[PDB]
Amino acid sequence: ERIRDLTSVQGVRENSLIGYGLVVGLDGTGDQTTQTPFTTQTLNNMLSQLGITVPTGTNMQLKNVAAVMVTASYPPFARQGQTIDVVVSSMGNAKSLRGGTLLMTPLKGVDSQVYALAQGNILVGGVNQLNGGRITNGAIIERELPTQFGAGNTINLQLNDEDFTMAQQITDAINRARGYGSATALDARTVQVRVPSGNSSQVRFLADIQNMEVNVTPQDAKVVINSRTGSVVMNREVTLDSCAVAQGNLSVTGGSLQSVRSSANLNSVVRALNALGATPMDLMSILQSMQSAGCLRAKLEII
Amino acid sequence: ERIRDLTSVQGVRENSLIGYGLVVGLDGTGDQTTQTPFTTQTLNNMLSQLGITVPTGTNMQLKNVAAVMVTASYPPFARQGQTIDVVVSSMGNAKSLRGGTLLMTPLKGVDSQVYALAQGNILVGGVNQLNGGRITNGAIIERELPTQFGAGNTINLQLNDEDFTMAQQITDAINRARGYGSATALDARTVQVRVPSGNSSQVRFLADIQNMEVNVTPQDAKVVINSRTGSVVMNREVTLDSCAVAQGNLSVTGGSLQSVRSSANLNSVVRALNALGATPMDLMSILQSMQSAGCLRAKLEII
Amino acid sequence: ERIRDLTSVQGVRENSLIGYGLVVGLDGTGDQTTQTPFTTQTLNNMLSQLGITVPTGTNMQLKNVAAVMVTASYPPFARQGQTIDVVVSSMGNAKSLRGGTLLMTPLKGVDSQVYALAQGNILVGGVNQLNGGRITNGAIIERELPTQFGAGNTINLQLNDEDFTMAQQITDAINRARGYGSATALDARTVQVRVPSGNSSQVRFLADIQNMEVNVTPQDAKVVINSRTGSVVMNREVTLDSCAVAQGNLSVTGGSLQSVRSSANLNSVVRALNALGATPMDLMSILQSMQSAGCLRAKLEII
Amino acid sequence: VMLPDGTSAYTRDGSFQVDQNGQLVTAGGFQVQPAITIPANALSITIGRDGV
Amino acid sequence: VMLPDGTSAYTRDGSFQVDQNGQLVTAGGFQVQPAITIPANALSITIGRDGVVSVTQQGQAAPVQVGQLNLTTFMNDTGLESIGENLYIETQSSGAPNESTPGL
Amino acid sequence: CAWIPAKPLVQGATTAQPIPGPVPVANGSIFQSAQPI
Repeated sequence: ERIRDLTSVQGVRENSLIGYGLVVGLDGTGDQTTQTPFTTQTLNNMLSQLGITVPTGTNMQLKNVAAVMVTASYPPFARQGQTIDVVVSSMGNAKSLRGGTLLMTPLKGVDSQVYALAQGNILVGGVNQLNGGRITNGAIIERELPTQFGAGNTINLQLNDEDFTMAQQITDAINRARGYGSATALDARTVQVRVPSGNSSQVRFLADIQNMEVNVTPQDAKVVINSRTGSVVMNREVTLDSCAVAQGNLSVTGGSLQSVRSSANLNSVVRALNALGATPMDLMSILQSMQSAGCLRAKLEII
Repeated sequence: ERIRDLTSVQGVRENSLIGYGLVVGLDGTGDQTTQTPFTTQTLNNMLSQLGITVPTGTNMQLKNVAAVMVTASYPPFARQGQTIDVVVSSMGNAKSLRGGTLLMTPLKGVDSQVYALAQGNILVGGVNQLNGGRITNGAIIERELPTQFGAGNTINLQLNDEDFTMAQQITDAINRARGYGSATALDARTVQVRVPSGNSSQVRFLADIQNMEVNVTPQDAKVVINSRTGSVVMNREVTLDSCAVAQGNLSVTGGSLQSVRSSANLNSVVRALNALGATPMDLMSILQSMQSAGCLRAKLEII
Repeated sequence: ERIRDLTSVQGVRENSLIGYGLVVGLDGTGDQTTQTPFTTQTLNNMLSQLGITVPTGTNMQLKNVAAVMVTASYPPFARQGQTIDVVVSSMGNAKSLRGGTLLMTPLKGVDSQVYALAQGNILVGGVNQLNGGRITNGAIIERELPTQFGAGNTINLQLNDEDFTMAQQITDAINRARGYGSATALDARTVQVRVPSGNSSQVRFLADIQNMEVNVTPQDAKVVINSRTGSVVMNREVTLDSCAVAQGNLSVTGGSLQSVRSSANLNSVVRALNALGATPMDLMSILQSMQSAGCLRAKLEII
Repeated sequence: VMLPDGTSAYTRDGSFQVDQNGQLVTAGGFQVQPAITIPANALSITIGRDGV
Repeated sequence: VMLPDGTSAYTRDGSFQVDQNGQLVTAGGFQVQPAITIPANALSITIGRDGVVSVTQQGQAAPVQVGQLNLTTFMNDTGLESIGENLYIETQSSGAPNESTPGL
Repeated sequence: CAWIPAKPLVQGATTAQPIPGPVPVANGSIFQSAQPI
């Protein structure tokens, strides 16, 4: 299952669909509709379409209706009649969407064409979000996308993470179980494979390819710091050099300057960094300072 | 039962029907009708149709009537006279729909044509939703849709989830119990089967096909995180690499940087992640940071 | 009794009838009639018809009269003189319909023609609904519908739920006890049977057909979630795959990530899901997340 | 005078005003049954000795 | 009115104020069901005889309403439990609090 | 003197017909961008 988990097929991709709708059946937790004119305007549009023309000059003050935006993913090779999941998010001053029902909503693409029609019952968790829900199989595909799959004798596998070693390894793995010249790497992120002419032939070839297992090679040393959530993650290839670290309210347990032992593997790094007795908030600053000095032999990314 | 649970037949699909109606018989828990003019307007329309013309200039302040939207699904091969379930959702400032009765409601399609007529008694749970109910067999089909089923010698089975391996597996399964060239995969999501010319012949063929069992192949490794409900779900094909994790108020039980053991199967992953002693809210951030670093060898989806 | 409980006969269907009436004899629990002008207007109409012309300019403030809507079902092959049950629902600001009597009410069809005449005593339960009641044999059929039953040699049995396997099974069952070519399936929802020419002959044939028993075949795996009532129902064909589940305030009983054992039958699924110790409100989110991930091998419907 | 709930009250305050649909109402907005609708093109309103 | 615990209390003190997110609240800040949101464009707020809350705005000859102020009626007003902070709760006596629009 | 032919100030055409757009490529994407400037 390595090749499918590492790469993606060229032309097999997911698009994004968006639309506007109304959610009805709320228990008095909808829009105020005095500060969100589009809710009442679109309700009047729906009624006018259905055969009820409400007078232009009138005051409608609803409480069970909310104006929402619906987002979905158009899956690869989607055919009309299939169903997809949608996400429903409130748009103006609505308290909750607990037990609402999404009315008929056309999901447009980037090209402003309807690719799906959405309508269903929203499932809201019930510290849980109240203005956001999900409808499983809530939208039906109405339009299909032409594709070039099955045409030509080349298929590109696109690596999720760029690596010359991994690209070469996938090339050598495809060229071991599937013939001599069945794959050629084009760059650090693309492996071009030669496929038989046809549609089912390429499907069979890619089915074979996808479940093959490749031995993942060492992949860069990096320390990911998320300051907004206060988390630090170090992969296996992170090392350290011997150097001294000082920080506020931290001391040898006896001065404030603690020596960090050079470290070869990740267990040594973890032990050396835990010897400092540093909170992760302090550990982030320690890692940044060590990266500046040169003790930390890894790529420090702040996400 | 695998093929029916995995695929859908081309042309065998469900449509969405919508309509507007009134719910009567509520115990003073209907619309205020002073802030929802369409309720009184449509009640006057109904009376005028029935033979009662209420004066244009008058004040009607009802309490047992609510204006509702009715939604239903038009089932495949629906014939006139059959019954379907409908969902009734209040539209404006109604307290409840406890024991109301849905009056005659025409359910329109996307093409604004009446496909069903809805009327019945609403069943409301009774923390339960009060403005939303369901009527079983509450609508009768009045229009039928022409279809191309039974015409031609090709039928497409559309996989619910795109997979070249699964498409090839279904193709090989249909071509084992039903002849040599009875199925051909067209893409990652479509399997074209050759069916005899006729209507009952295709029904028999698809009845045979649908209950066949296919051996499901490994299907991608993915971690689904629902932040709105605070849930994390990992399938069997999720693995881990050895790396260090630090987060606020979490420590080895002795520093704050805990080593996560490489993990091959899902039990190892669960044990390694439970060794951190992390709340799911913290676990979501841990998983996101590990995906950024590269320890988590899976596809992280946020739903 | 399987065929009658699974299918319906073509042309044997129920229509919906609606009408407006007045309910009298209430113990001061009728309309205010100052906010519902149609009650007094229709009472004056009734008096004018009966021979009493109340002056146009006058104030009538009734308390024992309520304006109601009456709904009924027109049964198949209904003949004039037969009686049907009706449902009486209040229409404006009436407190109760406890011991009221429904005056002569013409029940119109969709074509605005009188098909029944309704008049009787309302039975109200007495947390019970007060503005809604039912009258058994409260309406008498006055019009009959022409039908094509007994004409032609084809009769369509329409399956309640679409299934190619079930359609084929009914076709084979009818063709086992009633001759070689007595039934042909037309689609996933229709079985066409060949009947003798005549009226009583078709009645006899359908009497034979209806009580036949068919062996119901596995029917799709689906999990029904009703968030408005907070209920989850899983049928027998629901399975699970091994995967890890995390949710708020749920832990192994010891981390927060609990492994759910792969499950083949429904008992295994129930045991695995009860091992999580999840409230149904949490179980709904768990099931949705597992459907997103891929552990849940069933069709998740939100009703 | 007709109250909003529909019951009739009685007043000796004779200060009446025309509402937005014609009609003579009390200063509090309560209508003065027996009702009196005043047309738009009115040049003068005359209330006589015999209530006309 | 709605207590912070989530249970409803009943008061007769008629002093209300609009808080920073509209919402008519009591002087202690407790929200006054059935929720009344006042827009910022309001020039004058009028609470009617029947509890109708109408709001006038600029460039709109017709006053924009906001909601209904419903009163709770008990069958033994002597029986409510006095919580303290100008609030009464339904005891075993004065049960079944009957909501009603004012005037009827 | 007002009948003398004269050349207006804004010469040329005072309208432009929208040009039909390129045919989308068969790459499996909904977003299709014309020749970018």
